[PDB]
Amino acid sequence: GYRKLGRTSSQRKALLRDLATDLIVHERIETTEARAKEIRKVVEKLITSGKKGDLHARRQAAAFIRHEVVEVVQVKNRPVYALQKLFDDVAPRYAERQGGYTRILKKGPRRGDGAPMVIIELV
Amino acid sequence: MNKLIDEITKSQLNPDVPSFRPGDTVRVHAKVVEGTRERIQLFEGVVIKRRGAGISETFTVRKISNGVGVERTFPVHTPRIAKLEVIRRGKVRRAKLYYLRNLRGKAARIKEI
Amino acid sequence: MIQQESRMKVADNSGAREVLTIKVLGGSGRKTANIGDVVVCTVKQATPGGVVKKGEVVKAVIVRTKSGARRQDGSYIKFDENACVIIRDDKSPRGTRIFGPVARELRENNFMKIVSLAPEVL
Amino acid sequence: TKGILGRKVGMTQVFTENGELIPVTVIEAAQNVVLQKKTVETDGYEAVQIGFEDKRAKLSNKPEQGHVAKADTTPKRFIREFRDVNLDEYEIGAEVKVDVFAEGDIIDATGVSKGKGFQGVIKRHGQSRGPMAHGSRYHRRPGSMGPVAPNRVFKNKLLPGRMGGEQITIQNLEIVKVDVEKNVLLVKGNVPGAKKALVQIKTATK
Amino acid sequence: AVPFRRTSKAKKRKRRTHVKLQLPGMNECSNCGEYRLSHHVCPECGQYDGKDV
RNA sequence: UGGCACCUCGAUGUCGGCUCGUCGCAUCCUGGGGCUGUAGUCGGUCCCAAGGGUUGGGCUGUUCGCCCAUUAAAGCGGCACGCGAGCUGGGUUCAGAACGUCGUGAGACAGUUCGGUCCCUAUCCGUCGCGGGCGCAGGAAAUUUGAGAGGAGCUGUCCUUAGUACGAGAGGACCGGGAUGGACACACCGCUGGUGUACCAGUUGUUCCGCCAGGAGCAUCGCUGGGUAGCUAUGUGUGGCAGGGAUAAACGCUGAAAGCAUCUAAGCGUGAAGCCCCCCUCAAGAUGAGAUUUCCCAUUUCUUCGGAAAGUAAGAUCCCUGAAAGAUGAUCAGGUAGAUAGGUUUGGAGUGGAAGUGUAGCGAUACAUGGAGCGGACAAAUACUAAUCGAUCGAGGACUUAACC
Ligand SMILES: [Mg+2]
Ligand SMILES: [Mg+2]
Ligand SMILES: [Mg+2]
Ligand SMILES: [Mg+2]
Ligand SMILES: [Mg+2]
Ligand SMILES: [Mg+2]
Ligand SMILES: [Mg+2]
Ligand SMILES: [Mg+2]
Ligand SMILES: [Mg+2]
Ligand SMILES: [Mg+2]
Ligand SMILES: [Mg+2]
Ligand SMILES: [Mg+2]
Ligand SMILES: [Mg+2]
Ligand SMILES: [Mg+2]
Ligand SMILES: [Mg+2]
Ligand SMILES: [Mg+2]
Ligand SMILES: [Mg+2]
Ligand SMILES: [Mg+2]
Ligand SMILES: [Mg+2]
Ligand SMILES: [Mg+2]
Ligand SMILES: [Mg+2]
Ligand SMILES: [Mg+2]
Ligand SMILES: [Mg+2]
Ligand SMILES: [Mg+2]
Ligand SMILES: [Mg+2]
Ligand SMILES: [Mg+2]
Ligand SMILES: [Mg+2]
Ligand SMILES: [Mg+2]
Ligand SMILES: [Mg+2]
Ligand SMILES: [Zn+2]
Repeated sequence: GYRKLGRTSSQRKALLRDLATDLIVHERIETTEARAKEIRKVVEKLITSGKKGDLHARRQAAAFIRHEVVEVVQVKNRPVYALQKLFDDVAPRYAERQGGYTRILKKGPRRGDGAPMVIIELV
Repeated sequence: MNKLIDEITKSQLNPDVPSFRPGDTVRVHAKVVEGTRERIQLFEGVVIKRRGAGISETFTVRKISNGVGVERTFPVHTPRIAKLEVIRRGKVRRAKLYYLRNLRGKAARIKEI
Repeated sequence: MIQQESRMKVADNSGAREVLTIKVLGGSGRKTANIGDVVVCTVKQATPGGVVKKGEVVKAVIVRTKSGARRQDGSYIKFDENACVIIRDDKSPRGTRIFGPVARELRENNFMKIVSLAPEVL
Repeated sequence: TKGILGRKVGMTQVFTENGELIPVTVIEAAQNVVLQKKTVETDGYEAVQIGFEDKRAKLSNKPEQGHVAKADTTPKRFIREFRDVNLDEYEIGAEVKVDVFAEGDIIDATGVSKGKGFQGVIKRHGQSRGPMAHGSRYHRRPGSMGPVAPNRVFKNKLLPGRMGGEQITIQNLEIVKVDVEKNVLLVKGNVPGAKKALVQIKTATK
Repeated sequence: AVPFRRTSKAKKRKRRTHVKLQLPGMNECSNCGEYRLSHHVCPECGQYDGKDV
């Protein structure tokens, strides 16, 4: 099945959407072990939408990605959003690799509460 | 879902059944046993539901007889059905038609395609 | 599934029009009766001028239920109401005619007179 | 008296000649090999030892593959013994097929039940609840532990604990169809255990 | 729901037989040759599987 | 029902019901018999027998009792009139108020009536489950014997024998055979159903994604109609089958004491749902520590001797991926000698006809592309991502006698 992360079905839905957007924007983040074993599935299912390139696939992924600016370019300074980067930058990278677009590296316990922290990175 | 069960229970699938959806009228020629005789009894009604997969699939037919509604459930691949007819095809928006149980004449009517 | 304190309408010509269940015959701890089972019951509503009067203790048989029976061939039958026919000491009805459809299982319980009078034996 | 070992595959249904519909359980029983024979002059009792599934040589260990090497076979995964069996048959190293049975045979099914964890009294032992209203505060509790005189509670006072995972024998099960080519046995009804569980099929003792 | 008798020193020491904590599963690093946890990134040389991370 | 006043007033909670039972036999049903003013079907009375079983409601706080309807039967008692650190609080036995009666009065009754705070985080033993240690004269991996213990044990109706035996009739069998149920128990999810908060669809209000279109947040999961895996009963499969040995009450054979008689003294034969077996489960810590098959072998330093430590062999673990397992340990499937988990590609149940575009209509809307799109947990392939690298534990087998040595 799937694991509940100490929060109700509404907090859990929001938590997975913030963490999946951060991995797209930053490509390398600090989380806990259980919290990273879960976004390992919602992110790779999101690259697969980016590898389609459809309008149907883009509209389906737009219901999950948060609306935030990755960075601003002067093409005319126009911002670039996370959905644009997923479909134009991140997805074309893995046009040949079938699966496993992420990897997890263990770091060690956290001082405050002893939680096990890991690196999840987008390669 | 299992590939071994699929192959074992394949010689018993019925190739004579037609294609029908929940929402159209059918007539079932069912073999009925008396004390010593074998006859065929006709059941005509609308298809209410259809569930299952493979040899375990069933369907339900509803009619109103003598002012009382009756529902009859059959396996799809049973050998006790002599033959099955599709009389008319109706337009519905559901896969399960349970709303027809609390609903009487001229309001339980089904449209046609 | 009929137990004590369950009401079910009468489906023949006798004076009774609604009946409440008193006891399910068959065993010491039995608590549920279905199609083809005889129950002890009382008359709660009767039509005027009928043979059977209100407040009378009578026996009766179950002819159709909202949760019907399953046949050996893997098929099921269900009705839209719970119905009832008042019977005598033997298996003969106290009325003259039966109303509505009737399950086939009564033919296996030696209720041959009720089967003959039914408009439809489903 | 015969006997094989198999794996619980799943549940389905078949139609008999009368048109009747029955539930069956699918059991796959390939790769059965006789390993050892036990006699009175060496053990004091008579039995036959059977191995069910072969496994990779990595999973096996040195003591195990020296025991199956006497029968000239690959190391096996499940090994069980059958008693009340005629030792005149069952030569060492032979293959046990599903053809030892036939349609209509009455068998016994031995297996290990599905696992339920820490369970309470009214699920584990099928006890009754207290009232859920009328001011009560007694819903799913064990009951009185006993009288006052002994100054103690007797043995066999049923209480919560680990529920499942125990060996069960179901008696007088019929065989509907035997498929030698697929090494499949069809048994009418239920057998204990989850999917992929080992099932011990033996002829009826009564 | 209230202790009938106070607990002696021997009985209080017997119970704490199992309140110890185990030794960490540490390992010698291949690159920098010092202690680290198995299946973990080395905190000193910042390497795992022979590649810097 | 009482008599006494021996423990308890530095507190031994008092009726009825609920949950959970266990014991006695002076036996309610079922089992086996003797006598009968026992024709048959029914009965009365006594003897053996405690294995299982022993109902749902109306009135009352009620135990009790009467009544309704069933049942094979609706047993009598003990366990602080079993059971409130397990439950309730209707009655009793607190403060308010009223009626009848008694008293000048304040008040009272062992009369009635309406309302009235039931506290506690389990230390020791006891009970139900799960682990660690050492032992079992070497170290290991599997398969097992069963000393001992627990579970189960109930019973109705119909057909045939047979309208036979019996009886003037009315009526109506014993013994035997077959079928099918009630209650209870175990297992399981193919079927009928339930649930199914990371599955599909319809819809209301308001805010947001700059706007249209398409979507997202909040409103019990906003509400409504379905539903996968898993878990489940009211659903399905099966069970108490058929028997053996010794007996109880009882009935007999031979047979003397006591020329006859006698079931008894010696010796024999029948004979119960009961005892011991048969059936299911646990079980070698059964310190009495058992048995079979297979694997590793006889290293090196020290001791004055009993002996010690330090690298290992077979084997296992630390650590990591997990579920068919699980509170945590444990069990089980795996760690590149790789399909263990995620991803990917094909499917499946389920839902029901996606977005975009086009056509018809003034418009809501309808139709086509198209069983479309979506699709947690289900199936098969694939090494793409993570199970990398490493470390630790673990033998060299005492003495005596006996068949051969
Ligand atoms: Mg919400
Ligand atoms: Mg379908
Ligand atoms: Mg409550
Ligand atoms: Mg006294
Ligand atoms: Mg005195
Ligand atoms: Mg005191
Ligand atoms: Mg006191
Ligand atoms: Mg006290
Ligand atoms: Mg008192
Ligand atoms: Mg007695
Ligand atoms: Mg008598
Ligand atoms: Mg008491
Ligand atoms: Mg108490
Ligand atoms: Mg007062
Ligand atoms: Mg006065
Ligand atoms: Mg009140
Ligand atoms: Mg407590
Ligand atoms: Mg089901
Ligand atoms: Mg809009
Ligand atoms: Mg929304
Ligand atoms: Mg908001
Ligand atoms: Mg809902
Ligand atoms: Mg719903
Ligand atoms: Mg028996
Ligand atoms: Mg005998
Ligand atoms: Mg041993
Ligand atoms: Mg799985
Ligand atoms: Mg391992
Ligand atoms: Mg995989
Ligand atoms: Zn390092």
